[PDB]
Amino acid sequence: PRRRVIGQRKILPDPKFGSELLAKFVNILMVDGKKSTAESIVYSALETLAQRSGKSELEAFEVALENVRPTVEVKSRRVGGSTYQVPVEVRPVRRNALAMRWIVEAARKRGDKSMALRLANELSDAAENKGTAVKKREDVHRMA
Amino acid sequence: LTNDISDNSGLGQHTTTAARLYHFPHGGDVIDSPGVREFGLWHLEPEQITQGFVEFHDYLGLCKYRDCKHDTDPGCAIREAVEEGKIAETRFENYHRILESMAQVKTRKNFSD
Amino acid sequence: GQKVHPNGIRLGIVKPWNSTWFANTKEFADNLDSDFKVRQYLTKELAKASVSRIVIERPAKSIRVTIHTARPGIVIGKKGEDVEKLRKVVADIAGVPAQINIAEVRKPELDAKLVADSITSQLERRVMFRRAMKRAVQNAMRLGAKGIKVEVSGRLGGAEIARTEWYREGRVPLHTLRADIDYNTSEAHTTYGVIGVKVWIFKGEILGGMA
Amino acid sequence: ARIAGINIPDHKHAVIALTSIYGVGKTRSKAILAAAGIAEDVKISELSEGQIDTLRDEVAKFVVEGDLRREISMSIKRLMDLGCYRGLRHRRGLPVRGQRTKTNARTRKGPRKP
Amino acid sequence: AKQSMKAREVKRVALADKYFAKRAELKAIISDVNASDEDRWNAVLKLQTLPRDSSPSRQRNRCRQTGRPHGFLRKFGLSRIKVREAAMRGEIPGLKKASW
Amino acid sequence: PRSLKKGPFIDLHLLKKVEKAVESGDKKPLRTWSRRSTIFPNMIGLTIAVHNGRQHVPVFVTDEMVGHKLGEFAPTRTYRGH
RNA sequence: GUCCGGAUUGGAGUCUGCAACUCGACUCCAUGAAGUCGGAAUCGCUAGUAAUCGUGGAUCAGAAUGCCACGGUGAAUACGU
Ligand SMILES: [Mg+2]
Ligand SMILES: [Mg+2]
Ligand SMILES: [Mg+2]
Ligand SMILES: [Mg+2]
Ligand SMILES: [Mg+2]
Ligand SMILES: [Mg+2]
Ligand SMILES: [Mg+2]
Ligand SMILES: [Mg+2]
Ligand SMILES: [Mg+2]
Ligand SMILES: [Zn+2]
Repeated sequence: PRRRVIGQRKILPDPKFGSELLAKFVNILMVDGKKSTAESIVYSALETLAQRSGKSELEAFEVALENVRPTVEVKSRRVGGSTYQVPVEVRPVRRNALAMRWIVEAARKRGDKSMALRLANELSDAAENKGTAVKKREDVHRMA
Repeated sequence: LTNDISDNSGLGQHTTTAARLYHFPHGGDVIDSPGVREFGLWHLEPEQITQGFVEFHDYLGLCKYRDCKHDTDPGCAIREAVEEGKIAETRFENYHRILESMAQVKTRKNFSD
Repeated sequence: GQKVHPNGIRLGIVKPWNSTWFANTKEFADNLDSDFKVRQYLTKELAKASVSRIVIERPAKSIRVTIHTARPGIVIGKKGEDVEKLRKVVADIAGVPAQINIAEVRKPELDAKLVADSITSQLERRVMFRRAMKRAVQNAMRLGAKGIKVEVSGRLGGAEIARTEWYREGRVPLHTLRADIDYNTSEAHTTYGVIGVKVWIFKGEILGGMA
Repeated sequence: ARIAGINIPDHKHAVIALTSIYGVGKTRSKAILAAAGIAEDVKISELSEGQIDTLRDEVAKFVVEGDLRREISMSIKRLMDLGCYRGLRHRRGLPVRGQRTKTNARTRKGPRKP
Repeated sequence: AKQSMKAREVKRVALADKYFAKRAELKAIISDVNASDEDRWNAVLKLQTLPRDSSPSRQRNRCRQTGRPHGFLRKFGLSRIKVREAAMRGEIPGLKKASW
Repeated sequence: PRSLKKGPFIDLHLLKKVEKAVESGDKKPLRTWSRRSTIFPNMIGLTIAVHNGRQHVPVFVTDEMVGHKLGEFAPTRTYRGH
């Protein structure tokens, strides 16, 4: 957008929890438009996360992403005429996506034989501010 | 006799401004040429400079990256070759600096073909 | 840049085809071959009748050819003799019962084919081209044309370097599909080389679709 | 366990562990198994020798392991001996079946050489 | 192209049509099951005695106005070039620029 | 492979030449262009000068060559290296 | 380096075609390279898009990983110049 700053479109709630954030999560996790595989993975991971965290699995997802959501991040600027880093705050809608993105990549790196398990394990460690998802969040805060 | 003036301070004068042939006493011919300041090589292609360094043919095709610029690209054979002293460090640095010099003198849009 | 053929793009909107028969893929190719050679034969034979277009329509057992000429009495000769002769000829080429029905063009100065071939006939007679094109455009618009553009390309006046010369007057809106823009191309072979002329003649927007 | 031929099969589904032998692949393996009556999902461990000997008997019918290696080597050696086109391309070390050799014939020429 | 090429094409077709019946019958005898291998042998020997330019697989569709051996279109029998002229001039019936 | 229902292939001019050669005894190398024909059992021990496209190279037929085309023994490209 | 990967090669075939040696496509059995996400650098894409999944057509006896078309599933992001 040089001329028209177009508004973002709306995502549809998930048919299992009506949660916009869950739908955004599965859209981020999706690969090659295979939505069904992604929803299977996410529901499996959420339910096992529920088993470890007891009640309120959707809420557990909320607090998991909360424990690793970023507040301040470095941003590049060429106004000086040379590359210039600056610490800037992040809008809530964007830090939601950043947290979701960091979670999914971290899960893929985890391995251990199943995406369902990787996602659940990363979420479970995220719920308690651990699993290296928080560490990646902590390092980009330190870079302020 | 050819004109001969002594140098002053950092560099010498340009006495001989001509190129003259002279018949060698025993056999053959020599040619006196005017002094030069910059023998820059922007007309030459960058590959022709790698060919010009004769101590580099011993390592062509030994770099894992085929388009190996040989400066810091991984697996540059001549890099390690100069690490162990097979190649003259000064020669490697000169090669790099004349390459980067060609970038400075490529500003002109005139043609050299 | 290049421009789409004006006649070829207005076929759906304002221009009728010049061969309106129907046939399935079994004998489509040879129909085209036969009609191509017959119309080229007619052009070669009526190089003086000043023909503009040779439309061809085929009944299942017959071939019907309609000539658009500016000199009807010429092509029909005397008592329709030569027209019957060439009807026999097209019967030979098509191998099919033939019928020829000539048609006249009332404003020969309003026919891109006619004016283009006239320009070329002048050029090959070694006349200064600017005179030719400007006379053509003046005549056309004197006969009430909404616009006309003439274009000549080649070794004009035996030039060592070929130049492009055009001359427009009136309105010639190529981009408007609704426009009745008649276009045709001719070539003149001189000692220096071959010179190409193109003629656009815009006769008015045709409101109300094809019909 | 031990099966005919020098190689020792590992402990996994029979159809798969049988492929270890040089002369047997997935279809020939299930053929051998069906002929011996042993199912596929069985493992090589937990499989009494009473059927192991039957397996080796049925694999004895087909050419396998070293004898196959010698047979293919004789066939290529014969090809080279004729002096036929394929023989030449075999002793030259080049694609034999008409593949493009102007580029990307590496599988038979080895790594790029200067 | 060169007149030689168009002449070659017309000769090839004028021989293929001639020997069509014989070639068909002979190929029948050859591929025919239950055929005595001596009859099949005589047929496969006789087949190569016919002019090699009798096999239809040996012809090449050329532009029916220029003889161009490339960009051919069976529906019209012209190369990819002359089809465009005929179309833009309104000679190919019902042919127009497509858009969808 | 050609087929089995059609049997091997050979052009009959080579067939006539080879039968007239064998029935007549030892002969000069047969000068043929038919790279497409296949070696039959009867032509064993013969010598065929088969065209490589610029020259007829000699090929001394052995029983091992049976079941193969003649062209397989007349390379058509010269190459030595770079 | 696997029940990944399928290259390569041996053996045996089918079909088209006068004719598959050079030099076709395909099938079967066998074989199972490199390859474990790719340096500097660089490309495409703002929504039914990218990504992914197949299907068809032209040319054409035969010979598509190309081309031209068709639908299925179907995102992320855009503060700003
Ligand atoms: Mg300047
Ligand atoms: Mg255009
Ligand atoms: Mg297999
Ligand atoms: Mg010509
Ligand atoms: Mg062909
Ligand atoms: Mg596999
Ligand atoms: Mg393997
Ligand atoms: Mg792995
Ligand atoms: Mg699609
Ligand atoms: Zn290097």
